[PDB]
Amino acid sequence: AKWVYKFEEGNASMRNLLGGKGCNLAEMTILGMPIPQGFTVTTEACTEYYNSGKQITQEIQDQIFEAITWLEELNGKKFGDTEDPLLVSVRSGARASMPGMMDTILNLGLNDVAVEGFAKKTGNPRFAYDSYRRFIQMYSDVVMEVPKSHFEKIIDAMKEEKGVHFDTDLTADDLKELAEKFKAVYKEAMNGEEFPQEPKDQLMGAVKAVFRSWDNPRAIVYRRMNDIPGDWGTAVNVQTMVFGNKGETSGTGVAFTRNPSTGEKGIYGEYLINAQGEDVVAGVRTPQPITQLENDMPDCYKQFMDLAMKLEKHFRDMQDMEFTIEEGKLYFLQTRNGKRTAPAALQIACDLVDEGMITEEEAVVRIEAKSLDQLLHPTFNPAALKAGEVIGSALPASPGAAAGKVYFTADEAKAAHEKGERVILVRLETSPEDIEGMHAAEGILTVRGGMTSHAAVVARGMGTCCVSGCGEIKINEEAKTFELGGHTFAEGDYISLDGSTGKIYKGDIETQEASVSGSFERIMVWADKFRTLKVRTNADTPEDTLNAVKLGAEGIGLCRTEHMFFEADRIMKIRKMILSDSVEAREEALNELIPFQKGDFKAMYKALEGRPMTVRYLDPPLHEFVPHTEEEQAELAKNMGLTLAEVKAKVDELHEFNPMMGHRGCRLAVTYPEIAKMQTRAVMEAAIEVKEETGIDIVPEIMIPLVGEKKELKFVKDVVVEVAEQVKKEKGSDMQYHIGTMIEIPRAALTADAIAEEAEFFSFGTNDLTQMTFGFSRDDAGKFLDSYYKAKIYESDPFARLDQTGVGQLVEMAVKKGRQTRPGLKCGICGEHGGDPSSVEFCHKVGLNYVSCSPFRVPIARLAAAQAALNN
Amino acid sequence: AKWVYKFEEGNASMRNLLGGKGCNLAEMTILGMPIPQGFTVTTEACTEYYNSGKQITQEIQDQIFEAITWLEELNGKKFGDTEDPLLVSVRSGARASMPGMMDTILNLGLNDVAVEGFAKKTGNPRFAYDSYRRFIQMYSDVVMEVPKSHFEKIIDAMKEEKGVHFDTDLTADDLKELAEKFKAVYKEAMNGEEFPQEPKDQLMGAVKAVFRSWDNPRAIVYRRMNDIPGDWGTAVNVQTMVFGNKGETSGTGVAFTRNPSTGEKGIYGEYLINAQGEDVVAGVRTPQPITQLENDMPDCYKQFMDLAMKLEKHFRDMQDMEFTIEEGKLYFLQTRNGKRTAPAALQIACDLVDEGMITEEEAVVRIEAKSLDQLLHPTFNPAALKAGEVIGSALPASPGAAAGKVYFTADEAKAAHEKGERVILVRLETSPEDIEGMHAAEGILTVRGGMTSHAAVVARGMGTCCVSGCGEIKINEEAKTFELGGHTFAEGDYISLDGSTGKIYKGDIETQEASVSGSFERIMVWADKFRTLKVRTNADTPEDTLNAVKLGAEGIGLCRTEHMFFEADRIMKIRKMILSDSVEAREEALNELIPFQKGDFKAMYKALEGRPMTVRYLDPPLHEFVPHTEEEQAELAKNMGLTLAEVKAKVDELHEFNPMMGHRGCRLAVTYPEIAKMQTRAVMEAAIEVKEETGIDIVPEIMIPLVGEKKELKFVKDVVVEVAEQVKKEKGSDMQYHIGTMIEIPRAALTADAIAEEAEFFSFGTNDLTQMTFGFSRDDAGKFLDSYYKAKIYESDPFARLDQTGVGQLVEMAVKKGRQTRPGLKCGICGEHGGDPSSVEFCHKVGLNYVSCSPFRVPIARLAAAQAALNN
Ligand SMILES: O=C(O)C(=O)CP(=O)(O)O
Ligand SMILES: O=C(O)C(=O)CP(=O)(O)O
Ligand SMILES: [Mg+2]
Ligand SMILES: [Mg+2]
Repeated sequence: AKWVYKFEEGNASMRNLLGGKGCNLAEMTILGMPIPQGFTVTTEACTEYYNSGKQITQEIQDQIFEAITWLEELNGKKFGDTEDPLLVSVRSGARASMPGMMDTILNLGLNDVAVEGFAKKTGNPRFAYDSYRRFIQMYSDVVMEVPKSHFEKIIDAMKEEKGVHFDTDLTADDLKELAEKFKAVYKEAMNGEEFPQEPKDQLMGAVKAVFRSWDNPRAIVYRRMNDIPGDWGTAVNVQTMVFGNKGETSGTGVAFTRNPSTGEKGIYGEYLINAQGEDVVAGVRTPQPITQLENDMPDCYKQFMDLAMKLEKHFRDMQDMEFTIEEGKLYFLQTRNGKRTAPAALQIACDLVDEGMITEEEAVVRIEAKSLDQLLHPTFNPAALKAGEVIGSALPASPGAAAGKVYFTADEAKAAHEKGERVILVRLETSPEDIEGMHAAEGILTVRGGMTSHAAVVARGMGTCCVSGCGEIKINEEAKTFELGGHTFAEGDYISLDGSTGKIYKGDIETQEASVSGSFERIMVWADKFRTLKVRTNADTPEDTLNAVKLGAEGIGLCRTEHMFFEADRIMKIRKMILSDSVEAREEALNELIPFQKGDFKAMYKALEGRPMTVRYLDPPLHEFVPHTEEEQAELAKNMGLTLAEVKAKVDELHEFNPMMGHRGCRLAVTYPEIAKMQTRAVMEAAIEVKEETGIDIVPEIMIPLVGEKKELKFVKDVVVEVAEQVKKEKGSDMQYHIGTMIEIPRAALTADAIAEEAEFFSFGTNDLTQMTFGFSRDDAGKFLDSYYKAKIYESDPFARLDQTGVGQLVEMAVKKGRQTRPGLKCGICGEHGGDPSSVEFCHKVGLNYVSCSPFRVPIARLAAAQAALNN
Repeated sequence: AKWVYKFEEGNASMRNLLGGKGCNLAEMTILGMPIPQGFTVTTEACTEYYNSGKQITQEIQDQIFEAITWLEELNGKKFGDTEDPLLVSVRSGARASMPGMMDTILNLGLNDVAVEGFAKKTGNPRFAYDSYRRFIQMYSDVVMEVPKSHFEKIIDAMKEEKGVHFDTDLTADDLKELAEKFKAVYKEAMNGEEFPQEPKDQLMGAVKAVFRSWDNPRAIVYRRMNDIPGDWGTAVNVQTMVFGNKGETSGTGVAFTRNPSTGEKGIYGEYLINAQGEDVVAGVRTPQPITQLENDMPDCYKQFMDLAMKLEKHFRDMQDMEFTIEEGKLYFLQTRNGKRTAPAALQIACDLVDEGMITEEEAVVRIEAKSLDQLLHPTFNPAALKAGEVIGSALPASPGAAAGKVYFTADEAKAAHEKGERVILVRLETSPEDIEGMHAAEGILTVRGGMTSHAAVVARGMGTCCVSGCGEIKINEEAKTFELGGHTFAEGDYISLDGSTGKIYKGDIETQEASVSGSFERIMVWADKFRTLKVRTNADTPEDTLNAVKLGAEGIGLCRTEHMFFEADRIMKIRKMILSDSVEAREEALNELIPFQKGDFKAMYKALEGRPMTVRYLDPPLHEFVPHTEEEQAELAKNMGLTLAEVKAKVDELHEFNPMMGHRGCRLAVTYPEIAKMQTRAVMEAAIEVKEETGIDIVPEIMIPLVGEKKELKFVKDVVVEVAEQVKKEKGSDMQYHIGTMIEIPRAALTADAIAEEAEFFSFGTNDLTQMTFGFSRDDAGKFLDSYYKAKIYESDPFARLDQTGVGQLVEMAVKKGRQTRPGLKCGICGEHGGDPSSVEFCHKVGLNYVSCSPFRVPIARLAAAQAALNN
């Protein structure tokens, strides 16, 4: 029992039960705002709908109808009544906001007779039939899936016959006619079934459609891109209708109390006089900037601006609002903390702080850590842009430099992107169904629609460039081409877009590295202030190190050493070592590498200036270094005075069934200690030296990969220590160094307390750990991961987001057991997860000392790290 | 009386009397630091030296010698005594720090006999003669002006004979010999006079040389580039010597408690074992990074690091220090708040704030507003730099992208720059004498010398790129060429330098617009927080407006309108107007301009979004718009069906003796009201429109230039109001607008109360005001301004720095009288002065409402504005 709540019965706290929209309608109601009345069917009733074989239980329906009685009475109007009908809107909303992915049905309750009593009661038939044909369309769209196309097609016919230019120029007779044409569609696509004439059937149809939709392939895919758990469900909000299409003193709009693309304080958005939401979003009649409404209706604007600032001070954050003016009276229909780009969240959280509205803690905790990846998106190269051939212009909906090949359907764009092409989605407008392809594109270019069109809002969300409403464009879906300014563009052709200026360019404009907004540096100073995790970087070179330190990296959590062996002037040393038959010949071969590698390391220690650096010993099997090309093998043979066949028999001998789990890492160091001794001499000779040259202290961190047994790490640790002590004696050095291990083999975590007896520190290599915990290679996982996503078996990609429940158990355990034998054991993480907020939060919570990610992701972890401290 | 103070007798407060160095030695002494003892001859004794015909008065000498007795006793050694001599250093220092411009003489007191007693008393003759030959050189340099060259030449001979590689490898016999060769120089350049053998003559000679030097052409020029008043004088510090050349456990160094180029926290600098200051600065023996000393002498380093952090916490700012270790004992010789680049001052003031050391007020007030011009210096274009042909590398002393033509003497570089060439000064090392040319160069490239060499420190000061110590270079002063890496560079050849990486490039590398450091945005938020002046920008286009708003411009204080008449598609309209003979023909001609100008203004109001914008009416005389080329006149005649002679007679008729003070501005609007009516119709039609399109309110600000009489402004104001009211009626607009005036004719300030009866706001055009107050055109002022600088008649350029005493009187008065007739009179400033800190402080103090400067200077005024509030 208790599946439905009146707006008055809830608040912003009951969000999990009401959903964002529901809890926000309740909250605004509580504040006494001109919020039309209604009720919310809870997220729990959604789960219940799912636990009852995808059917509305008897009790929920009783309660829906029961609340509808409550509305009828409040209003003095019978729901869908043939005489003076009560009409309602039905709007779906889950705990997490999903702008552009949810559903809205306006004017529900209308039928062949309720519309006449409606036209009679309002004395405005054009208005009654306008609403009824709007409901027929939205209901067919939302409840079934008749493509808006079939309706727009019908309305376009009628306007392009009655010799009309806008929807606004249609007769009540035309609308009356259109409504019959629209109903013919829903029927002419429903096994002959006719449009539901009963208001209750309409309401239950809309309700089950919302729940049903929660499991649409598009909602699934979307929730994973946004880390929304599927079991959250969605609530359904039912509200008494207010109409912005009753006439000239009526309208509807969508506003942001601050710019969601820049963060700049002030009202932002659009509206339309005489219209319903759909129209604004669709932009057929070009939306007016919200500021112009003060021109049209100063009075409602004054009231709206006050209510908007009251909503921002109250939620203590920028608000995304929706309102409708009905014959001169203002109503608010929604408000939610507005989605925004990274630049925007920083700028805003900083103004909110400076005005006394929120604390620095509230500001840091508020920002979506993941979005900071946007801050480093390459921006355009001024010279290049300047010489760029502007071919058109429009609304800069979402910021960013996009340059890519054009496609005309999300699927074609998503696919092209898979094949490694930068893409540009060009559409009349986008819809929920285009989501994945929108996620695959560099940028989005739309023909119609403004700042609050689907593409605009979904892109601000993704942090993806979008120029929308470029009415100059003429799309040719049939031929996959479009005409703008100077030419006709065919699929594949490059074009660039500047979502900051709204400018469109012919060709592929050059871009360079983004800089960094103050307020970025400010949030970072606030982030560093509360975070306890240190943040290190995965950097293999001097240049990546600087950029990384330049972003707050406090050192290096993973310096791979493979390139020091793979590079052109190196490869032959290891090949010669591989093809030798003597431990002495293996040594001489290896030793030739010392000058080159000691050089790489010096250069890293120079760039580091005392910061630490965890150096990873050789990770791949030997087979990776030998030539695979019969020709390349030929030449290896010629260089080492061997027969091609002899080389071939060596390459064949090094071959493995599963390279991922073969003779490599520590196991390779065990059979061939020479390799580690050599890497150790290169590391220590470089440190000592750079240290005698700068006076800046260094404490090398040597890390052994692919370890699963204490004694296994000890065999290698002993080799390295002997060489490090030797190099120290040759150079009269007191330098300290620490030899630790990677924890990336499940056994290593399970026996970490034993491993900790030898390892002076642990680094969690979570790509491997996850591969071995889950039992699969990332590279082969593609042929099924997707079926897993589609089927809901996984809601997150394990390679990108740390699997807390499983792999997370091994990381917690490793740290705990490791510290039982070595209390001050320092623990870091350097697999891909180290830069993922939730992953960085789990690490903070289980005690890691630091996380480590690629240069450009450092700000994300710094911010993630601070939130983890604050939130825990 | 009281011309000399012991270190113990003063403190950091007595700076004006002691000078920076003097007051700092006193302060460190007060803190009980290992500061060798001494006394300071005050800045007042310098003035006294000047008021006595440039002679040391009898009383000052008595007091100098008197203090020297105090030292002798403290030390138990007689000043210059033949047996156990007391030796002292003499160091000049004024109230304002002038790094690289002051004087230092070490080992003063040595003579032919005191050096033997010195060698005897220390049992180290090599050490005694080393010091004596150092004193001979420095004294000849400093007191006379024998070029270091004549000595380095002599020492190079001797080393390149005794087959030696360093100064350190010279025998006491060699030094004994060298000292005689050095003395021969001072004599062989002094009318046969021999080197002063009397310690007292040496001390008085050094003292008078310091005062004398305060009036050196190079000190003058330097003080103006740095706004140091000449009457401040300089003090002379006399200190008991500590020697870092006594041996292997002796040394000398210069450190910064934080990086003065980046601001990065931590010790920065260099030193040399067995040497005296000179050596470090000169970098013959490449200076060691200060961090390496912990390797050589951990004990003195530990003590030095503690003392350094005690000096920073105490002065509560980054410290520039100088120390000497004498046979294992550490002494500090100087400390001063360190000079630094803009990036560095921000970063630092921000860390100091975050550590609790200084308040945000103390941080803002501390930064040198003028230096922010550095923050917008174009930086290199990554692609360009990447493809750049690195030809050499060295120490990145001072940050910045420099690209220019190379020169080998400051004078050649300064001159070349006058002719508009970007320049690159390449020198073995720089000296005080190269200052102006260093000020003319894009960058500085030196052969020897490190982070604390002359070029390095003076450039950090100027905010100019410098790569120093590139020992690979081979300069050919004689042929004006240098060999580096791949080639031989000849005068004029382009080369670029990256003072951030120390890299040197062949050719002219492309640069783009700088970005902006957080901590910049942070100081700005702190600056805006305390500043009361608003800051507007001098911007004539959409693009300059954005950049300007992008930097904190709160609108526009001057939108010139000339280009709207000069541009290619405009010029003929005004030419036709000029050549018409009818007020009706003048109108029709003018009116053709309205669509083009209304267009420029719309675009400005679009970019402005409600910010204000003071629009300046047509400023130049008519003669400026007519063709001056007989050919161009020919074509004007052909276009207007006139004879070339007729056009010529019009151009001749519009000619003026002095265009600066002719028929223009308001006077032109009086005779030809048409012009202002037209500009008014373009302004108001654009505002109303952009306002009907955005709903964003606009309140046009129309400003009349070159006004000196109430009734004169009223004649024009009446014309504009009639047209503005008319345009408002044609468009049904309630738009408000304000008509004000420029105050740039002295009469206008003198009668400002009358002017204020008509003008709704005043803008101070200080280029004009200053021209008319001083009675000269800036363009012709060059043939004497310099003689004025050189002669001290002016210490500041009046066109760049507001003349407070004179022109400032007219600005104060204008505001005061203006507000007697119109209390809320809004006052701004838009001449060049609006972006000069001191100029912006005077404005704040006399009540302006806002200052207005070019886009890129806005941060300077924002910061200047905040300091003005805080400091007043
Ligand atoms: O995650 C791991 O197991 C790592 O070794 C780090 P990498 O895979 O990026 O080298
Ligand atoms: O300073 C003045 O007098 C001005 O009119 C501003 P400008 O000279 O830069 O136009
Ligand atoms: Mg691994
Ligand atoms: Mg002027």
